Amino acid sequence: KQVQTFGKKKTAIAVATVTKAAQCNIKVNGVPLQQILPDTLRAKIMEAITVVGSKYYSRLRIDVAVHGGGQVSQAYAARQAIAKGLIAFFQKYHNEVEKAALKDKFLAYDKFLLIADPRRCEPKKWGRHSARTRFTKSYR
Amino acid sequence: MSSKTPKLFNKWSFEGLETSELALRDHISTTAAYVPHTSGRWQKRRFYKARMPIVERLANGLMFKGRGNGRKLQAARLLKHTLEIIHLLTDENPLQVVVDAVSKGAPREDSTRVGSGGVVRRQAVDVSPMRRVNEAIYQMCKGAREAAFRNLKSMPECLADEIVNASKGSSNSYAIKKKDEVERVAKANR
Amino acid sequence: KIRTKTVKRASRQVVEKYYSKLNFDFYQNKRVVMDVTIAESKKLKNKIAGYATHIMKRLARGPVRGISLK
Amino acid sequence: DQAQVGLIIKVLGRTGSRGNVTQVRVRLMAEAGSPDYNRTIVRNVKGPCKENDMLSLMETEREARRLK
Amino acid sequence: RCCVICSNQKALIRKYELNVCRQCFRENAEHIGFTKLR
Amino acid sequence: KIHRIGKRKGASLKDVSAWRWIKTAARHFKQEGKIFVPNCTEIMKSSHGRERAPQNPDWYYIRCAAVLRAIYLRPGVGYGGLSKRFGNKKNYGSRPEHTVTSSTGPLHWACKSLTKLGLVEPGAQSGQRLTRKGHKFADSLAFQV
Amino acid sequence: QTVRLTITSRNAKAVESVTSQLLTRARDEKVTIHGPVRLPTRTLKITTRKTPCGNGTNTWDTFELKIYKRIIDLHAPTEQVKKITSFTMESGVDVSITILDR
RNA sequence: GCUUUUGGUCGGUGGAGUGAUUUGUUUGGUUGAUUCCGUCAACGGACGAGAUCCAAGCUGCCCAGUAGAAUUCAGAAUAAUUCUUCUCUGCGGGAUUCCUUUGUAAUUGCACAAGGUGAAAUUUUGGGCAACAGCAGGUCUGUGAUGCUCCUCAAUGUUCUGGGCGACACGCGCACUACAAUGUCAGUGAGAACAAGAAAAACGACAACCUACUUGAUCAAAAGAGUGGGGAAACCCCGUCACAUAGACUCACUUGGGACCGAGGAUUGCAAUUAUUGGUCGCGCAACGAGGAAUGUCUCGUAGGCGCAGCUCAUCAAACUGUGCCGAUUACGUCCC
Repeated sequence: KQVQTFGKKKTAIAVATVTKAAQCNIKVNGVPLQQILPDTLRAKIMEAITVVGSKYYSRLRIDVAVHGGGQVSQAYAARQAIAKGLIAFFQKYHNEVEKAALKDKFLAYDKFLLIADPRRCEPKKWGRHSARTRFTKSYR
Repeated sequence: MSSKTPKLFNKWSFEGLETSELALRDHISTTAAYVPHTSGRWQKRRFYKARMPIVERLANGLMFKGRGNGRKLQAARLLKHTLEIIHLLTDENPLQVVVDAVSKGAPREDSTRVGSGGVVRRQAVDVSPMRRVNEAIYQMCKGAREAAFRNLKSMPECLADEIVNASKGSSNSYAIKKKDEVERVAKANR
Repeated sequence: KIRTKTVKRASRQVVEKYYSKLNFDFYQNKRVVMDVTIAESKKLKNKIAGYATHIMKRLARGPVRGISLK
Repeated sequence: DQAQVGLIIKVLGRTGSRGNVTQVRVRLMAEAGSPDYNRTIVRNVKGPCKENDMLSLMETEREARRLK
Repeated sequence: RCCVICSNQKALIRKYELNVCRQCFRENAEHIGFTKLR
Repeated sequence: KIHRIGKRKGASLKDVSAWRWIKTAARHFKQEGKIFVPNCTEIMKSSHGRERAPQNPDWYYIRCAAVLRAIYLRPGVGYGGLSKRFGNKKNYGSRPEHTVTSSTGPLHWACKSLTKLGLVEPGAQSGQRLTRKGHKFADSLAFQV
Repeated sequence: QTVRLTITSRNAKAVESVTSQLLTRARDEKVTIHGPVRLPTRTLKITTRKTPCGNGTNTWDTFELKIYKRIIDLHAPTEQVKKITSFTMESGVDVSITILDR
């Protein structure tokens, strides 16, 4: 009774571990959902649980391994690992219908997980400063 | 709905909302959201800007003039304080006030150079729906940095003070004063 | 989006020389390309396979330059 | 009140030197049992516009670009 | 730090990875196995 | 079913509840000179007051979660912009200095030593009251104050 | 003596042209071999201004390498490895390997 | 380097012209494209474009003892097992204008759009490359790369040659950069989290590179010293931010400039008379308080903000080269400049 899954944003990697129980609450990358410090990320990382099925669906014991990004991209890395993590189960341990209900309710929500929304910083180039910004002219 | 569909700023009411003005009504964001900070490819395309909650749009448009700025998360803090001050000033859903504060802010009509090749010439030109959206939020929060620059005894209130007023239509708001003074440059020229 | 004369030309040699490629499927009409054609790159076949299906489909509309042995 | 809310029927074209304003044919938005259309009065809009835009006109019944 | 191909001790020479090729430039001196990509 | 941090939000809590327990208990150790700045490039006086009073349980919750560390690794928790820096770009560096003395405190008093972390780990138990006993008007439930 | 192989060479079809091919001298023969994958690739990146002179459009080169490491693992044949590596002649710039551990 | 960011250039035979020259290389439609189709006194060919390349994104196969997860068993606080989700990489899949829209345009065509599928949706993305003609463009300070013709021994040669300069104070005029004056971190004191490309070493001798640990610590800081493995998959705690921690400021040139400043002291090393600095701590009362005309460069993980290594390097980054974090409003346009 398990699956496993991975979140990704930019470089940030979340990995969703999966264990089963119906009473339980999730740690942050290392620390429980409730207590993650920037409120304004929490209610986001609530969205995985709260939005769509809040309670009727998943209390499952879940831990996440998040490395490779700064703080916020690690909050987006996370939730995806959950929505991915959750959708994994109802394919393995449940019927298409219970799945089809959930992932639709995601699809309407946004690309909560359709994908990492792949965007990586542009390589700095030439004498160009940072990227696309040029060393500035004078006496032009 | 047991906090499933419905949304909360932290705990707040996004359902009863609509815009008043049939002009820009029915395209402006009517919120279902929690936090104004979301990340997606916000405007890949041409008119995509009208989808996402003004709450973002403000929080997004929230802090120009970057110097050591944290933007979205620093913004959302300020909007925790901003909305709360506002509703229990105005006794309304500040989701309404802000929604009601967008419309009265921007000029419905403008005067541009249509002059050809260095000639400065006039025409009355008629503003477009996304420009009352856009310029409102832009100038709306421009009143902040001004009212907020030095003389403040007022930490967040500046933002509260030009959202409150505009939602009242008052001419004191740096928001609306340009809605009229542009139209002294509009109906005058035409 | 616009195809170079190289895509254009070679794809006219295929349709001239292969009626194995029939279905409007880009995917079927592709897998017949790469075995039969060596362009040394994928995009060429991906281009070629895209235009090769334009030709066939349009043949059903009427005649097309490089007319068939029919 | 002054709000008379019309539709863009179409973008009658780009107009003007910079790329900014755009000629538009406006269908007065208000509908009444005696439907008052213009039917159409050409307008110039400031900023980006699109196929179904609601354009409330504060200075109504002006005949637009004509001259220049 | 006079360097490898010439008297130089100028045209400041790369220490990077201790190959000292700048004397006759790492452009003229090549076959090192470097390539021009990106 | 209670672990170090992890149940707590030890940000300003699992420290501070340990702090009073460190200060009010006469047991622990505060060396003499406090007049000197703890922290990277700070001309501000080392704090308003209570200088070691932020310091010690860091080193403990530094020990606990990060297992093995030291003088070199633990200042990774001591943070600074290193910005006094004069008309140049600022840069960033940590403090090796009070480290040794800081960790000597735990070299006494029931917390393991010249290699590891702790002995009995009071931290859980002495911290086991946080969800029980709140400072801030901790909400908990209507049963617990 | 489980032995170890580190093949470090740049050039195209060397790092491959030994380990892939030339371990099947041991791979399919009396030896029993433990293949892992090649370690990660490196690039050695120098960038020098293109101008011998001062004048420029401020332009720079970027020159690169790739060094390709492969680890390939064994049980212990005695004296066979001396025969193993020596079976197969084909490559250049590729690396011979003498390793013991555990 | 630049003309030169664009899409341009050249020839053979043929045609027109006494000829220089011209046609091919075009009206029109479309495209970033002399890119296409159509038309065509031109026909068939060469370059440039494209395409090959390189990195980034989703993905297959192989693979892990110099990658890291699952589980049971026992132990503190209420060590055995199997694997490839995560990482490694060579070679492969994938993208194409593919359906749809009676759409725009249009009997053809070449195509465009809004939409669909998908990690990616229109040269997918960022680059490298790049014709033909030229420029009295820069380099004789890169080079046994070179023509002259000056020097040739109290030398314009050479000196681990000695000392000095290249860097000086008329607030002089100018280019680029770093600092910043706020109550939007705002200043600072603590506290919580988390990142990535990159480097690391010595021979004609009997270790000179980094970094982790813990002493220096009964008394500053930076220092000193001893132990420990790394030839590189020895390392992962970077600041921005998060903090209401009930912290301190508090209608001000100021609990914000760090300049100028004289006293000690640690450090690299032939020598520092400011080399330099989490080094102290005095000067703050030096400007300074959104910047006159004028001027810069870019459109999506982008500007901006932040910061980290690398390169020079015995010592020193406000420089450049590259990596990553935070992450924007405006146009999806015109030719007016």
